[PDB]
Amino acid sequence: QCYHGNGQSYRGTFSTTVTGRTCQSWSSMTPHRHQRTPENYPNDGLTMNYCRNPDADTGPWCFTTDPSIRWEYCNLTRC
Ligand SMILES: NCCCCCC(=O)O
Repeated sequence: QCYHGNGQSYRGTFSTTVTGRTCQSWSSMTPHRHQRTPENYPNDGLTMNYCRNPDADTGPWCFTTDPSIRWEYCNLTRC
């Protein structure tokens, strides 16, 4: 349930936002269109809709399935 450092190395199966939203899959362009695809970042573990941090943010995050909300941090603690 926890990520180390900045979450850059996190490769867990959590997929829920802090708000309790569900993560959009990185390969998906819906509802939010973006460029952080497993296609463009083949080495950042952009697998299914798992919380990740391909941009060196401060914790694992994801795009959200809430059309209203583009992205949020995931509901995780820092180890
Ligand atoms: N760390 C969250 C980033 C928000 C924008 C991501 C993107 O639009 O590629």
